[PDB]
Amino acid sequence: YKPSGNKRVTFKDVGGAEEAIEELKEVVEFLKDPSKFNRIGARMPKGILLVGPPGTGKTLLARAVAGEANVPFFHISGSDFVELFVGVGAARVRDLFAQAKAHAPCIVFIDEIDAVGRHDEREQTLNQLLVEMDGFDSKEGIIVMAATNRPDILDPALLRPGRFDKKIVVDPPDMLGRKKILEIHTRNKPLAEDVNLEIIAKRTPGFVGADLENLVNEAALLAAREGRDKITMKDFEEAIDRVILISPAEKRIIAYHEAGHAVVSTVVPNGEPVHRISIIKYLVSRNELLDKLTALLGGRAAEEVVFGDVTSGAANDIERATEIARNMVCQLGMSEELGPLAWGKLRNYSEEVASKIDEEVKKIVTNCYERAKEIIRKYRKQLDNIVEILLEKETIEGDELRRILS
Amino acid sequence: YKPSGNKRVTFKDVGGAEEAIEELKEVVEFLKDPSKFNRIGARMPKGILLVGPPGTGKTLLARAVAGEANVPFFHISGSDFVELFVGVGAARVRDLFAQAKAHAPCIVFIDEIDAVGREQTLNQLLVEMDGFDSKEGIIVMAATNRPDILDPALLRPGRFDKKIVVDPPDMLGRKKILEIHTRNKPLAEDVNLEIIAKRTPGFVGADLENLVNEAALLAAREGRDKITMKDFEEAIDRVILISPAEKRIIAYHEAGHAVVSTVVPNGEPVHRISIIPRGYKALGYTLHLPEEDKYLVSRNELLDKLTALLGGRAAEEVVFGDVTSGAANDIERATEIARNMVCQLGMSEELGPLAWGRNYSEEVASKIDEEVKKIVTNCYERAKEIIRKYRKQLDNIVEILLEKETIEGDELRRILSEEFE
Amino acid sequence: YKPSGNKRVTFKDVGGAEEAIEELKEVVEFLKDPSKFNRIGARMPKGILLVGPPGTGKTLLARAVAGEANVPFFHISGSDFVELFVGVGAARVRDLFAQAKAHAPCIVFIDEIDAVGRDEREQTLNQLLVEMDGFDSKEGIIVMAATNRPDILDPALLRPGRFDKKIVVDPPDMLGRKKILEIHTRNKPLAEDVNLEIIAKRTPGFVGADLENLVNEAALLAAREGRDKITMKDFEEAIDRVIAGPLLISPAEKRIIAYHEAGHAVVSTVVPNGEPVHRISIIYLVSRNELLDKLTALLGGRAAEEVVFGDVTSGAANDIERATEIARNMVCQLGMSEELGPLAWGKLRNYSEEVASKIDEEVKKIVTNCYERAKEIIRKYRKQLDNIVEILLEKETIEGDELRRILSEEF
Amino acid sequence: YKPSGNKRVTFKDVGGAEEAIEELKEVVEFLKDPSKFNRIGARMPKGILLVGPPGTGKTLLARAVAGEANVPFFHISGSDFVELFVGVGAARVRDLFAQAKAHAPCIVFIDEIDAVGREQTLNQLLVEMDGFDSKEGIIVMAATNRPDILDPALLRPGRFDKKIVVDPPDMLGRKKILEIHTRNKPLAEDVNLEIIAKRTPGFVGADLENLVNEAALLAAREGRDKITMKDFEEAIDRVILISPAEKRIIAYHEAGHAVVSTVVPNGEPVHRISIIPRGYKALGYTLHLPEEDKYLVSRNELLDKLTALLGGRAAEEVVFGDVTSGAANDIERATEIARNMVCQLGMSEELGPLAWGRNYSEEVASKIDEEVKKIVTNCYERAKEIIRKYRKQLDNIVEILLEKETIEGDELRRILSEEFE
Ligand SMILES: Nc1ncnc2c1ncn2[C@@H]1O[C@H](COP(=O)(O)OP(=O)(O)O)[C@@H](O)[C@H]1O
Ligand SMILES: Nc1ncnc2c1ncn2[C@@H]1O[C@H](COP(=O)(O)OP(=O)(O)O)[C@@H](O)[C@H]1O
Ligand SMILES: Nc1ncnc2c1ncn2[C@@H]1O[C@H](COP(=O)(O)OP(=O)(O)O)[C@@H](O)[C@H]1O
Ligand SMILES: Nc1ncnc2c1ncn2[C@@H]1O[C@H](COP(=O)(O)OP(=O)(O)O)[C@@H](O)[C@H]1O
Ligand SMILES: [Mg+2]
Ligand SMILES: [Mg+2]
Ligand SMILES: [Mg+2]
Ligand SMILES: [Mg+2]
Ligand SMILES: [Zn+2]
Ligand SMILES: [Zn+2]
Ligand SMILES: [Zn+2]
Ligand SMILES: [Zn+2]
Repeated sequence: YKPSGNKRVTFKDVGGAEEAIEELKEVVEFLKDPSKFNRIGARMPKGILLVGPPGTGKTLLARAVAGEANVPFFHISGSDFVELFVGVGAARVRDLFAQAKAHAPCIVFIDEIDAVGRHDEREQTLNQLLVEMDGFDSKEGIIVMAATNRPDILDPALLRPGRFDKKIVVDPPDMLGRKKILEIHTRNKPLAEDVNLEIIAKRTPGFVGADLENLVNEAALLAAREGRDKITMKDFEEAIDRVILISPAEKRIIAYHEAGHAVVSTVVPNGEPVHRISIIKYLVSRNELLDKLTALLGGRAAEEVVFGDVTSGAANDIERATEIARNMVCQLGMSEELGPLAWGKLRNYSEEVASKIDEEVKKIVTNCYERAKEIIRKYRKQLDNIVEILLEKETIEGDELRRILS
Repeated sequence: YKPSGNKRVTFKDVGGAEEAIEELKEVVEFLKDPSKFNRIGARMPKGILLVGPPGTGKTLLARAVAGEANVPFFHISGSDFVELFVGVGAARVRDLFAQAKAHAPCIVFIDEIDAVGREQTLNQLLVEMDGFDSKEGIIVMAATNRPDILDPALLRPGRFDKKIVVDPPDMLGRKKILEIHTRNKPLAEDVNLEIIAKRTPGFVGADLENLVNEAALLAAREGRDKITMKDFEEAIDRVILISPAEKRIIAYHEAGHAVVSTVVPNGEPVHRISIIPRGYKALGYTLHLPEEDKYLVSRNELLDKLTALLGGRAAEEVVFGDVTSGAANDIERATEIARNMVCQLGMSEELGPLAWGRNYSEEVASKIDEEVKKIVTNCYERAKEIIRKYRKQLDNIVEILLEKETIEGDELRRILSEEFE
Repeated sequence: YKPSGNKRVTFKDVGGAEEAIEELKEVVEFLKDPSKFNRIGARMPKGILLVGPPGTGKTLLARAVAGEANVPFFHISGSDFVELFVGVGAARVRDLFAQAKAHAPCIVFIDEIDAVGRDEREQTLNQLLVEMDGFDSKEGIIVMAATNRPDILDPALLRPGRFDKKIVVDPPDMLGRKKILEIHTRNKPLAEDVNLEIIAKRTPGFVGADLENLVNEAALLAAREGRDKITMKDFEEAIDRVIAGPLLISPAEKRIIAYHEAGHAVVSTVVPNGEPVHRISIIYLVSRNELLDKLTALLGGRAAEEVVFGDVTSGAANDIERATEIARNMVCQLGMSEELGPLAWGKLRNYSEEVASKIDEEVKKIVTNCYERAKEIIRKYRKQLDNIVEILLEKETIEGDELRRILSEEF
Repeated sequence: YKPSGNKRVTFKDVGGAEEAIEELKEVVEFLKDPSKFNRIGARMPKGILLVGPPGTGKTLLARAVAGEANVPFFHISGSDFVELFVGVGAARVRDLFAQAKAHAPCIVFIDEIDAVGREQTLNQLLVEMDGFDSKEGIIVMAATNRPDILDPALLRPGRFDKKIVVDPPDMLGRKKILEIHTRNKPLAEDVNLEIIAKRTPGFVGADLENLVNEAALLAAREGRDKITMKDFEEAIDRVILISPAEKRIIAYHEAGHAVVSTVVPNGEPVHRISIIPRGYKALGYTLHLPEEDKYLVSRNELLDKLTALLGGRAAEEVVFGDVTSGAANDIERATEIARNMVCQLGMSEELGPLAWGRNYSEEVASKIDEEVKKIVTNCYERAKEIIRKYRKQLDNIVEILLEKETIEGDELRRILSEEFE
């Protein structure tokens, strides 16, 4: 167990993970100079858990932190510890941490943690991990980062405060994100001037960083195979087939549905501000609830208006919307005719009341539906622009959207 | 869990399924050394779904694959998870796969997969499926005679994306199965398995294995050392078809599904139709399969799908003037879809974009029924307009069907095209 | 199972929880020296149940009691027991208590008890029951358990001889938030502009966990900019952060809650058979008239809402439930209805839809009448209503000879 | 089952129940040597039913009897049989009595006897009761605060044919109970149990034992060796009555039951009335007791019994103009009897001699409700005619009741006679 002798990486080498980079920048500030936190009692987490599917750059990330703070990086694999003789596992964990302390500040990284953080010698090995986590002085500038695509496997003792109580979700990249990852893995290659990375991004939905690096490589091998000294656009185009889904008709629909939720939310006075759209309170008032119900129905409202047809897409929204309305009527005393009474809780009321409840509930949801439809029809052109962008980029930010709603 | 200690089997021991053996020979080549495929990027399926009626050797083939690759075989049963306490189901799925990997390469078999694939237990299954590395030499196989009941999420790519249909065996296939289960039995000279295969129409492997045992018993009863032909003749009658007027109806029912599906604009492409009593290759079954390609479905798609479902019955009524029990399952499926349109998808006129479900009044209960009946009826009457309008094509397709029994690929498409060009 | 290896704490580390601390003082003295009680046969409970929302310091109090008594503390989580294989749970409980006895006096603390005490879970719990019944209080063992989900507990756990004593741990009001900040600040360098009062006042809804995190987020903001002191701006900004990471009460909402609570207060006072009202805070044989009064008061918060703001909020949902429980009980049990007569309707309903319909009407009529009567009262005493709210928004909690007199000067 | 290993108790340890001790001193004389009674044919009861509210020392007395006769004591709990699987209940009753006889003479105690005496489990109990030989020195004792709920078959002669009522203790009785639970405790000189008894109205034994413990705890908390008077004062407030306008109402309610019962021709003789908060000696409770004398009951008897049940409420309304929750249990009992008349006894006009019970239509459900309401209402209005007609007597009975609190025997009868002669 020694400082990794692999190539230095920084955040300049990670594409499509800005949210995560931002969370890790404070960890980097800390490794470069722990005293700035220590002297005012700013406590950092001892363990950070990176969650995400394979090849999304969980490891890259860990390595970038180390490289950016210019600090050693210990890379361990959790699948190493399975299958060990009796005791050997604990002893390795002990030695790992002993080393980490000799070399602090530093990052200790445990890949595929689920493999050890899960019924025999694993107990021993894991218990030791737990003891060492509890054991080390954060102030020393030690941070253990851990990665998994399988977080529901993990022994909850690992996620307890003082341990791995910071999770950072690392998702598959959107279209811009994939464009950046191509930039990165292309830095050092000879590209022809016809290579359009945006188009390649557009044509690689679902690809993760690991897939894109592969694609670039297949591009390069293709040109090389043919005795050429620049990689061209036809090479990347051909490559994509090599490293290899959802209709474009279906993409359209999803986009309008999502744009729908967003437009209504924005327009409705009490809506929830929209932080992001993607195609991959304590007290609450009557008006608040109606504005939310209405937003909830916008997806469907936008399908009906734009396509005339409706899809199964809004099943969950309808359930949600209905639930709210039933609650307004039976628990929150917010109905016209039924009064400030609690109807139900099962069913402790008559068929006459059962029927009134259904009318009121129907009345509320129908009224909200229509309202959503008016908003969509009223803002059709901007809905269309939003969709126009959303289809291209896959995700769009609120500030942008509110803008387009000029 | 602990791998099967049941006697190893090879394809040597499976008769009447040469088509299926074919497709699985690759899997065996993979299990024996996954490195040859790995090295050049040959990506195998993570899941294979065995479809066919009971006693057709689904379980057998699975084990034949495992024996043929001399790899361990985990047999799990689908009905062993239903009925379990809170969580037990998931943790058993967990354990399953934990074992699978420790013994890779290996085959995990999940019989009666419909039992689990109709919350927690499945969700877990799904996550394991996508969680394991194909390249480690793990292939999960599953069987079902109820493919129509499975959650469409199981058939998504990266899961049970390939499926093999295992049919009841015809006369020649029955003879082979008889020969296999008679290998280590003492036959009289007079015994002619040929005639026995001919005289056992409809029998599957399981039933034939059973007939054979019943023959042995007749011999033993009398204290004899050779099983005679009389013993086989007599046995058939202990275990105990279709008429050339009933053949017709089946023909018209299946043609029906075909014609409506072709004509209706959102219909499911038709790749094969068949009148083999219970082959799961028929279109009648296919129509009952869950959508594996799309996530979204539109109201018109459903109306078209509904109308195809009722095409078999539409045909029977138009052509025969009455109706048979044949369409029970189509009716049940049609009705589920209607209810779902109305109570979950908000696809009804009068009921609005509301989720109903019971949570609601008699007065609503009644509108729902009215609305569901309306949809199915209109769809039924559409199917009949179509049948009548395309009666000649219907007649022509039956004529062939009666003769050929099963129409499959490039040939099926010539005929639908000639007929609807 | 071993005693915890975390830092020993005391009541010097708990803030805003004086009532809970006072009930727990007995326990501390016991654990310091059980003989003192055993000497005169003062029987202590075997189990104390701490009830309250997440992050209010249920775990902290328990630790605080152990720390104050300088006795070992076993920290167990109920969430560990569910999901376990056949038997392993029972055997764990058995080990857990074996150790308890070998380290006694001591505290065994079971967080999230509702996870075990809501096949196999049955056995696991059964085993708990056995051990509880099975240990000698005299030997200085106390089992404490936490939950914010008490209604979900099996009543077997609450039997005498088991978890037969409960302490409720409330969320902190202004002054309590103030103290929690001072505590989590003891050892940190604050700028001279930092006013924890103001920050207290801006963090209604915040529990101890929330505030401690607040302070750490303030520290991280200073540290990130390389500053050697935490400033007011850091706390102010931190609030907005803790929020968007994982409920503050808005000022608009504070307003509504105030009127709601002031409403109950006003109606209760005015109504002849009202329940004396000892405190307001933002955070046998009864007669019909008594019941209509009680009903009227229960609806006062909602009435104050409707009258003052026009709108109504989800905030009266439980009051509505309770009011309805009362009206049904008047109609279906006490024979206090106009038209339904002196009959017991129900006991589970054993009556026609025709009656069920009359009942709903009669229950609706009672509640509606009391609600309107609540509004007549609010409107009639809008002035005093407004004065009570004004004060309440200043202090958040009004109590004692101070609430005593406010109600007098006003009525 | 195995006899109690709990500390032996004597009457020395039971305070405030001298009346009950009296009646049980005979039982003790019997247990110590059943031969003295046997020899001259003195037949003792086979069952004694202890009635009173919880924490009044019912269980205690049972054990006091057993300790005082130095005989074994089997404590069974009624709620231990409900919830048991098919048969388990009976076989446990069997075992119980099998043990009883092997250890005779002895006392079998069955707490919460209502729990079992509201099929198989009771039926078995009944047969054992009558199955065992009194003369073998076996007396079964049972307790309940719910005598009204018991099957009248338990109170039949040869069973629990004698019952003792245990009341909450008045001030003097509370003082004694305090003195007992303080015997082996270290009291400060200033401690005056007198004042404590006076300041604890309504407290039962259980509650007083508890107050005492709470005092000890206050001492221990502060590390003190004597429990002080402040400690008792403070304790009361930790554990925590009737008004002279509420006293009135209770008075009028109980008078009510009395007046209607006397006037109504089939009424249950009235032996005592009482306003002690919850003495089970009140007529209000008595009326709720099951008929132990007769097997048959006639429709008019029930109507009269129903009318007496509503007399308490009739009184409240007539005299006060409104009504209180006081009559909830009377209403519930009245209604059960009405339903029973209509759905089981065939005692309704419109419904005929039919058993309804649910097994029947909404349309019947409705007539039943109409009919039940009719009966109870008519009976209620009869009770009011009576109250109003006998208002003066009602007033007179209250006057006494307010003063004396409990009227018992020869005296009660003088006054009812003077008043209704
Ligand atoms: N976001 C990314 N930006 C740039 N390269 C990436 C990214 N994600 C993955 N890659 C490339 O693919 C390789 C595999 O990524 P890895 O860190 O092993 O992913 P994970 O740890 O999630 O399995 C990385 O070394 C990197 O070169
Ligand atoms: N194709 C076949 N050839 C020979 N024997 C067969 C065949 N199919 C089934 N059998 C016999 O009958 C049994 C079929 O049962 P099973 O394996 O459960 O098939 P399924 O999964 O289709 O129900 C086998 O165990 C085998 O003994
Ligand atoms: N009343 C309080 N005073 C000081 N700190 C508190 C308080 N309540 C919570 N905390 C802080 O937040 C943490 C709360 O966690 P915990 O005690 O687990 O709450 P609970 O058990 O109610 O969920 C404590 O460790 C403490 O640091
Ligand atoms: N009359 C009494 N005198 C002294 N102590 C009593 C008396 N009644 C009850 N107690 C105390 O309180 C407890 C009463 O509980 P229990 O025996 O169950 O009575 P019950 O059967 O009426 O509930 C007794 O165990 C005893 O310690
Ligand atoms: Mg990886
Ligand atoms: Mg089968
Ligand atoms: Mg908690
Ligand atoms: Mg009792
Ligand atoms: Zn949606
Ligand atoms: Zn069909
Ligand atoms: Zn309220
Ligand atoms: Zn009464």
